[PDB]
Amino acid sequence: LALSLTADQMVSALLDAEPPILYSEYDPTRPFSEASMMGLLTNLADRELVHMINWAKRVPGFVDLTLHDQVHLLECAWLEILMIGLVWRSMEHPGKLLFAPNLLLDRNQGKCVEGMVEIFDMLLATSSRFRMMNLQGEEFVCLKSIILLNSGVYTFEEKDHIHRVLDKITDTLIHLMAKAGLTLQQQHQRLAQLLLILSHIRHMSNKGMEHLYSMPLSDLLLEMLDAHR
Amino acid sequence: NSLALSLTADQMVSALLDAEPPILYSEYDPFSEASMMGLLTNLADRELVHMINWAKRVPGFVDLTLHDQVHLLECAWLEILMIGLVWRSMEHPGKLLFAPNLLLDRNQGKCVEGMVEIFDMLLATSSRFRMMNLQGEEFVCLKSIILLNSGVYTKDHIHRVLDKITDTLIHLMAKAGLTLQQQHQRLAQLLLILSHIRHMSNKGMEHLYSMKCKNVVPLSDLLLEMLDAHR
Amino acid sequence: HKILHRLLQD
Amino acid sequence: HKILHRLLQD
Ligand SMILES: O=S(=O)(Oc1cccc2ccccc12)[C@@H]1C[C@@H]2O[C@H]1C(c1ccc(O)cc1)=C2c1ccc(O)cc1
Ligand SMILES: O=S(=O)(Oc1cccc2ccccc12)[C@@H]1C[C@@H]2O[C@H]1C(c1ccc(O)cc1)=C2c1ccc(O)cc1
Repeated sequence: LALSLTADQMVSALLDAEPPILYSEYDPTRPFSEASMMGLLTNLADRELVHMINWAKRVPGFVDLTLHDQVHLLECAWLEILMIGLVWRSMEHPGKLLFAPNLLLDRNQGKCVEGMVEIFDMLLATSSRFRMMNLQGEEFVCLKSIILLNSGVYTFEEKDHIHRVLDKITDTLIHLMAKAGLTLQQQHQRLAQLLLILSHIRHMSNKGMEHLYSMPLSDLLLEMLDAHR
Repeated sequence: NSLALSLTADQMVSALLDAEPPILYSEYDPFSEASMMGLLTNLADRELVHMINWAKRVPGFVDLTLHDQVHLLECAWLEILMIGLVWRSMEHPGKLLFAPNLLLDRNQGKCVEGMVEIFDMLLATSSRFRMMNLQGEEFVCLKSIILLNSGVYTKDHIHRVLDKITDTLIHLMAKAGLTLQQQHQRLAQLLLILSHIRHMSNKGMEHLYSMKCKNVVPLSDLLLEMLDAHR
Repeated sequence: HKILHRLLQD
Repeated sequence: HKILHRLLQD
């Protein structure tokens, strides 16, 4: 299935499978609390998890995996996928994290929560890095589905099929850069720069997960968080 | 201006291979909880001294301020130890070659609570490099990338050195006969493994600086300072 | 079993 | 005030 698509067909499938930008329950009057900001982030992420689950089903090659493998990949990478989406939404807003169209937070809002400002800065630095790189939406959807298939492929044959899909997404990335007028050296460099960022997204997820457990979470977030603890 | 950018690809490879740290030996002597903790702690404590002198010989690293050098090493030191362990264990499937006189498997990681999970992840990485037929020239490029990349966001000079190492890796794969498609495919495969190596380091660091594991063993002051960096 | 397995198989 | 400073300078 996924190995039969072309690069443009790959981009077309990923772009159409994009989840929507959900809104928050933020009341600008209601005073800021680290319980309210937590609840606000928690209610948003829990609703985003429903769209992410149905998004993963539309990722090429994901349905071919067993139900057990689909569970494992989403359990390991759900925060990574949420973060890179947040980072991508916040590109045009320097110094601000766009959790929702009605919820823009900067550094000091992250101070309202203990130990979250350091992760805010890493998210801001990642968003700034995408801004300087002029990251395209076709490249973002490629990176986000790479995270889905890669973040749990060594934590489980069936893993061999995933690597063939991963190579297919790499062909798709090179196809986009070559179409952007980049030279062969520029294509390889930009490809490397993009995948090195996933190492940082992994670092932010592991640190955020470490703060997440040792917890007002939802029943879905608890079952996702339990997979890391 | 930095000298590392004026180097060629083969000059980059040559300098990286020449800076390689030696393969150290463990103490000579079944392992319990504390004995395996003491053996691995003593080995990693001695490797760190060779790693610091190895880092100074990574092209472009010396051009950093002394603070930037300290910060990169504090962030990536366990990642660098793991990719070395994973590299040494390539020829020994199912076994981790910590030292030439210290080969461990899964069951030996069982006498330390929580260490089996990361042994399994390390064994999977080593078997992954083995099935990819990872060459030494590729290994020294990945390890230096880990040194420069892992602490780059917590500036412009590091990224053009990372670009330089990327040119080197592609130059190695083209020299090996890989086609254009196989080149960027293999490049992506090696760089995605770095994400897993980062993951193992985070999960492994989490046990290290836990107050429980912190009080079982005489951790060296150097190992404590490297540990406190992940406050 | 899990809520995740629930939604994935629907 | 840090061992890493000394080893990086020696
Ligand atoms: O790394 S975090 O900053 O998480 C934390 C970091 C540090 C302390 C924390 C304390 C409680 C909860 C989360 C903490 C994570 C990224 C972003 O901020 C957090 C967070 C989140 C917070 C609470 C949740 O229940 C779920 C997600 C984020 C988020 C949420 C949704 C998005 O679409 C994007 C990002
Ligand atoms: O990820 S670990 O397993 O981290 C741990 C370190 C210490 C205790 C742990 C307990 C349970 C699980 C993990 C633990 C780490 C990888 C490898 O095994 C550990 C470990 C180590 C142990 C003690 C230290 O003071 C420093 C390093 C390893 C190691 C040491 C040297 C190497 O060259 C390569 C790897």
